[PDB]
Amino acid sequence: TSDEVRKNLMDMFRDRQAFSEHTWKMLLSVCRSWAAWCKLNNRKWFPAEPEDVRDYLLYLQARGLAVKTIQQHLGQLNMLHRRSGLPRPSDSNAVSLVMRRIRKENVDAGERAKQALAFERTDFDQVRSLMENSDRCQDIRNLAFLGIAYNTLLKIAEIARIRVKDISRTDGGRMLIHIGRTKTLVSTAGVEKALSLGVTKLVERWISVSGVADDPNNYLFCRVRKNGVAAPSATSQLSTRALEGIFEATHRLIYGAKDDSGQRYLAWSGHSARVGAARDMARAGVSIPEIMQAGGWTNVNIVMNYIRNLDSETGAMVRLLED
Amino acid sequence: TSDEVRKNLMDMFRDRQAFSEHTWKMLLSVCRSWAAWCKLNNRKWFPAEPEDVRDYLLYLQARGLAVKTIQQHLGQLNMLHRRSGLPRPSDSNAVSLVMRRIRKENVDAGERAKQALAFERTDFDQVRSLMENSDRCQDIRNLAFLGIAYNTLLKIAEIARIRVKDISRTDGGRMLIHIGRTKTLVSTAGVEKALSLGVTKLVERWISVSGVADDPNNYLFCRVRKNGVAAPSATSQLSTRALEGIFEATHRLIYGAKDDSGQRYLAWSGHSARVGAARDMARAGVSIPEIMQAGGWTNVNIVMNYIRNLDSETGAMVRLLED
Amino acid sequence: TSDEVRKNLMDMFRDRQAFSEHTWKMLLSVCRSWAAWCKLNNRKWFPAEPEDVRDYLLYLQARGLAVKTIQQHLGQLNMLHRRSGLPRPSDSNAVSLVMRRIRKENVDAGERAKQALAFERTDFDQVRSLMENSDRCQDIRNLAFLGIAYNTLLKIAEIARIRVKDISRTDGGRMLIHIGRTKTLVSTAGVEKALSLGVTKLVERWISVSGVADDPNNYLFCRVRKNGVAAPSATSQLSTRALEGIFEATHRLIYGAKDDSGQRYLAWSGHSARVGAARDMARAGVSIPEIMQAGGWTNVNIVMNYIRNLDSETGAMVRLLED
Amino acid sequence: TSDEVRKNLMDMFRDRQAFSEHTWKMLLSVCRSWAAWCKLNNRKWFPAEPEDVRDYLLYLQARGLAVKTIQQHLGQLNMLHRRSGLPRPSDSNAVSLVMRRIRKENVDAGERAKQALAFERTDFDQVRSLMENSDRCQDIRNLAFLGIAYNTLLKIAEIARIRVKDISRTDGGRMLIHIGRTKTLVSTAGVEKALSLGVTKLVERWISVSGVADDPNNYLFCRVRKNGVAAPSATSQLSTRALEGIFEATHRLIYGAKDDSGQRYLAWSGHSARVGAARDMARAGVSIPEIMQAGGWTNVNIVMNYIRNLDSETGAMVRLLED
DNA sequence: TATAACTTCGTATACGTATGTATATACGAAATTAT
DNA sequence: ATAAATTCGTATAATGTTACGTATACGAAGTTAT
DNA sequence: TATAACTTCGTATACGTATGTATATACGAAATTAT
DNA sequence: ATAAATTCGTATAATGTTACGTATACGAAGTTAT
Repeated sequence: TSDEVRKNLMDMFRDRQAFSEHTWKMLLSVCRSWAAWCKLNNRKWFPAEPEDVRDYLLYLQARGLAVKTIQQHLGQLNMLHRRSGLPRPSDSNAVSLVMRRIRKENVDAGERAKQALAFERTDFDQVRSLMENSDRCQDIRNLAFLGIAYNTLLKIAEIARIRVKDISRTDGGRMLIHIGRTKTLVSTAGVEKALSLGVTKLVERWISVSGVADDPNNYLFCRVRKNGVAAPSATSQLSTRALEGIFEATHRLIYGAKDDSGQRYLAWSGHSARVGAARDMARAGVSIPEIMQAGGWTNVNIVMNYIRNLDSETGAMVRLLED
Repeated sequence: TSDEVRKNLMDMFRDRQAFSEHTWKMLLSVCRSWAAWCKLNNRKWFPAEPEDVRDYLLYLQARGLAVKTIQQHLGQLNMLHRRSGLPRPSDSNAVSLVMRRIRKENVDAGERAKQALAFERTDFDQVRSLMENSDRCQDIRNLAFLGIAYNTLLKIAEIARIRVKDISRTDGGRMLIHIGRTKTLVSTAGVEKALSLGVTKLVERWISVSGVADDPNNYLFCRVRKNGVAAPSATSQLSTRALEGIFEATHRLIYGAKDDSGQRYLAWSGHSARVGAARDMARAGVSIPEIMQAGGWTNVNIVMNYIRNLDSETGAMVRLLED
Repeated sequence: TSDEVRKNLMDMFRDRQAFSEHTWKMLLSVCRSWAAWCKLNNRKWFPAEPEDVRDYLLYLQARGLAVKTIQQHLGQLNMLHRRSGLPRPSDSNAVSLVMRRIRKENVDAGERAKQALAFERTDFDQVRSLMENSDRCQDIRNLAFLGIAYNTLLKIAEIARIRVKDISRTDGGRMLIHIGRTKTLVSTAGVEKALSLGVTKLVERWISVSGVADDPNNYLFCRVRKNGVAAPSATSQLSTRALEGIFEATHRLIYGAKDDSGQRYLAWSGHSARVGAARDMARAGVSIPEIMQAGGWTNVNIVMNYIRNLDSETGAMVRLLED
Repeated sequence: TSDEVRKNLMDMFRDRQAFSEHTWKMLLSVCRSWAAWCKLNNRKWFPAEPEDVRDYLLYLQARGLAVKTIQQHLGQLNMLHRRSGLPRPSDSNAVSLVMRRIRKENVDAGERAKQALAFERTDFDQVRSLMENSDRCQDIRNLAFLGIAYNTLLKIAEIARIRVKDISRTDGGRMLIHIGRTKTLVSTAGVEKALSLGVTKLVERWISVSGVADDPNNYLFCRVRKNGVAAPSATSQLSTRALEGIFEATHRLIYGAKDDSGQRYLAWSGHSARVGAARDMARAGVSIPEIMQAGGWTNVNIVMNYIRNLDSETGAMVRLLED
């Protein structure tokens, strides 16, 4: 089958476009860490031996990696073999048993997921006070971005692809914006998040000083060098990383600067506006389903993960007990 | 396996009544196109070669075929091979991966599934207000049909199968159409579709002027020739092509001829009342479960898909941000 | 494996108590009809050949047997072989294809399930007028039975096992009765259907004239010969058939006597009081779940099969259309 | 397969952390009883013989063991053989049929599963009204525990795992216990159990007098010696046997010693608050979905089972029959 | 000083879930380009 | 002979669950800071 | 008498379900027992 | 040199679907009682 595996790998690469470029990066990252460990421990890297993958998994656990990550590592290895025509490591009792041991142990050892910091109206209003009067182009853009986000529950990559033309005007002195949001045959070509009155005036103060209006193709948000001059572009969009940074920086301008321990989730992030908006919607009392829509959600659970600790979403028992 | 395949193909044909006429229609159709491509490239048409099927699916993609239809061509190919004892083409990395790729590329290219132009309440009320005055048998039938289609959400093939004996009455006086043919197979007696008093009146008027009640085995709907003379029958039933034609004509009767764009769903089709009734219920509250019941749905995707466009925006976060 | 099948059959008979006696009767009935057909057509009866079972199935269809029955026949045959260590007929493509053909055909040929006649308050009140003054012991018992049934949605076999002691008195001048209803670890030891004021007086007029009170063990309902003398017994209960007959007879005393065509479901039956009571509950507007309980129901569907044509359970579309 | 089994058994023991301590506890327990019976009858204990296992299960039945426990003995036997590569006893008609039989015979004999004596609101309010006045640390802990048990419906093992760091507050001031260990495995962060203001006050008072907050890694609940001195710890946690003891003592403190009937659930056990809270919600409306959420249920059987006894009768058909 | 309050234990029995992968966000960090 | 059922055969409607663990129930013996 | 109103057809594409068995009721009919 | 990003690697949270049919969409040719 040495020729069959050869063909299979030729098949995978031939139709690599069958998977996202980022998806491949993930697989490459695993194969990199796995192969390396093998070289350091003297173990055939491909195909992988059950006992080998068992030792490797037990290794990742020590590295302190969460279960979700260890599973992903195994997963990539599994598919790599399945699509290679070879036996998958997860098909061996050794690996199956070790994965169960790790998941159980780690869970009992107190393994908490990763919560995200919330960016609510109280934070958006405090900021809306600090960087609302600044004449700095950077500040004018950051606020606009912080507006669209919170007000549209939009994802980062989504706000990054937004173009000037993608934004229309209607329903009064307010604004309109329609993006993609979804994509696999079944989806909603597009929706139409509409900025409020007190957000459109922030997005206009940005387009006027940025000049993104000099070409409907130009993305709404662009670059802004140290000189304070924007760089409107209809060919390149702001990296999601950059947008994420706008969150961390804003949070820095207010609550100091992160913390020593790399404990992971100290400042605001790409979805700090989504979690926040949802909670704010739940606070004012809004049907969960209604909150589902606002943020293109379809997994009540996830939405219930941001507003659970929300003191209204307390539960029946509490209402029963409290008369 | 070389003659066992012949027998398998023979057993499938013997009990061919096990599959719908449409399945066979598509089967032989796909085989025609696939065999045609094979001929133009001097290749074996059966059994198919995974590499060859890959070239074929990519050929369909090139022809501009939709993703859902490319999958159909693959689906029939898989069936003919599975129901024949041979390995399915999809059992190959080449085919399996190229199908995922084509799906991506196309989707990312903007492609998306289409749905029948909606036929909501306003439409029904408008068409009714225009044809309820006609005494023509054709007009009396088309109006009762559309009323049944909207009210019952039934598909055109089910509506065309309704026999006089199936119709019944209630304690309130409203008709009750019994649908004898459910696809969630077991023994669900069938749904007893109830009509509104106003809609029952429409059907009642048609039955009269049509005299289909001459035989309780007659099909509720029949053809009406030029001289406005009904042609009831208990054997043959109005072709679904005729029912789709009513939807198309009732649309042209109000909006005129459709552009020569060639596009699909430029007018009402056999599913218009379905997608239209679902939205009307959703937009007017109506719990999702009841909606499922109404349209006879056992899932959730489709019902949602037909809506997602109405009460998207308006108020929500905006109203919250303002005051 | 001739010895393995021998052992297996010895296993099945050894632990025959693993199945209900009636369940076995069913299996015997199938094996009887199957073997007979084989003898008449010259075909090995056990083990069964795919083509053989195919011909047999195709035969039952001609006999005019519904799909549910034909499936049962196959089912018994399947298990017989599975538990015999032999291959099941349903495991062959021939039989699998034929079953699909039959189910599809019959369904398209207009195969309606079997509906039961309803015994509602209007029927119970009309009867309560006819046989309420009669001094005949038979009449006094029949009415009492017709009372418990309608008022308790109880099953027949359940009303048959009822004993005098199983009936207590409380909640005023009313009566109380607790039976089994369920039984497989998870269940409700028992419930407690309570007769109304205008039903308890009917059950007492029976116990006083029957004398079932001369032993708490004695079943509530007993025999009543032509002489008009009851036969209280704590060892033997009234056959379900007898109770069913009380339904048919009552229906006879009023709407003539059945009909020529053995069309199956002309008079009332063992559950004519359940279907009726439910509908009556739905009429007065009662939460489906509430109706579920009353009749130990847990399958909303079934309950929705009795009250569907109930003109209140019309649907959303109707409410929408009717303003 | 003769040494492969040894390795399999070796791999299971190596990664024994893959299974719960209770699974292993039951495993070795069942093996003790099974091996004991084998010894008394001069038979091989492993691998087990289907005929021998049959004699064993029937032996348990004879001993009067419950159906659920007989199934446990079969369950462990099956695991030890499957996880060892050998065929499971249940893969035999003898065992499979005898288990169905025993289930029937026992059930039909009247046997039924039992459930913990309920601990509803009235009970909690009563116990509270009696211990809320005590200053003893033991009394202050037991009252906070019962309050947490009722309010949160949490099991005793989860309640015993709660660490101080897990407790948090809300916008209203009510505590929020984070449960870090869910069995519907993926990454459900966990449930954030919210307490009522009144119940939070109870916990707050205990934390104080216990000084467990001395270490946020300390277990919310610890032991309290004779001198009323708390003994916090971040390593060892209050034994579940101790928590069950609180339920038993709080019951004896109100109803005195339980009869020497030997029966189970003669007093409140670790599941009392669970079954008790479920009914309290059901009896007070509360949609089933919310109930599931409260008790952390993902199904429907158990929740229902805990109720079915309340609003059974009363009114319903009776009220309808009367007037 | 015997003792309250558990902890550990073993057999009996009730309670419960049932997916793995492709894709996007996190985010500290190295690379890049224009002030 | 026949009312009133009971027992039978079998079509057909309504009900109900398997597999593999994991956690609680509880009397009894062993532990420990008082 | 050409023609409204379909029917039949074939390729293109959207819509949809996913269980089988053990047990109880049906019910016409033969068997049974006491008036 | 450095603000402002972009590109990279990879831990980790959130999203989403396969298999096998079955039915509709619609322009075009053939059918038939007027």
